[PDB]
Amino acid sequence: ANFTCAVASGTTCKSAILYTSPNATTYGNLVARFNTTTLPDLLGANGLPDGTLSSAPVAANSTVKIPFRCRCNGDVGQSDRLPIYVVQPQDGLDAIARNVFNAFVTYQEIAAANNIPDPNKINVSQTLWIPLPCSCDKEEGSNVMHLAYSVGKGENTSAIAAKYGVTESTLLTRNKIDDPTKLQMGQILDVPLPV
Ligand SMILES: *[C@@H]1O[C@H](CO)[C@@H](O)[C@H](O)[C@H]1NC(C)=O
Ligand SMILES: *[C@@H]1O[C@H](CO)[C@@H](O)[C@H](O)[C@H]1NC(C)=O
Repeated sequence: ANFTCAVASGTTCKSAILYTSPNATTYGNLVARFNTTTLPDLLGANGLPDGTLSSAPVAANSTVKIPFRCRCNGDVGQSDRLPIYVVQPQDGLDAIARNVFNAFVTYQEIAAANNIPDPNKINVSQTLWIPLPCSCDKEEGSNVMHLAYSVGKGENTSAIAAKYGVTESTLLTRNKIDDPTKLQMGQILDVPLPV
């Protein structure tokens, strides 16, 4: 389930997803859709200056680091009752999960988290808590920021680990990957940033 977290229940820390924006949008809109962080923190997480306007563009298909508060429940780490998603006229949990949130969650996880779904029957304008995966676990005794990462096509665990200043075996043990060569596009990795 989601990302694992083994520290005391109620533990709060800072995590992130590397978000792939389905459409052209702006930092201001992301701040709004997510509501998990303030604008200046979003800008800093993506290495942009103080004077940057909220209208700063994010191109379709490009990535944005989105920070949020993680809460651990004893088993798992989830974004802490945020972000909130309002169901649309022709939305389905699976389409929301996959087409809005990069499949960082499954429709089952969206189901369990909002208690009301036991099957997928939902109403428009209803608010859903989206439990983005996270953790506050340390990495071999050190403090890390956990980043949810969706594997790109043609990527390997070596280059992914290196890009995040992490050891490949760390990436592999943390994500219980027996065989690196089996890495799939769109597989969600828990990357423990040394930071
Ligand atoms: C960019 O995103 C649009 C959807 O908004 C999609 O139709 C197109 O395939 C994407 N292009 C690339 C280069 O991924
Ligand atoms: C991993 O990906 C990078 C970048 O495309 C490539 O240069 C590197 O050689 C790859 N390693 C393997 C094992 O494929």
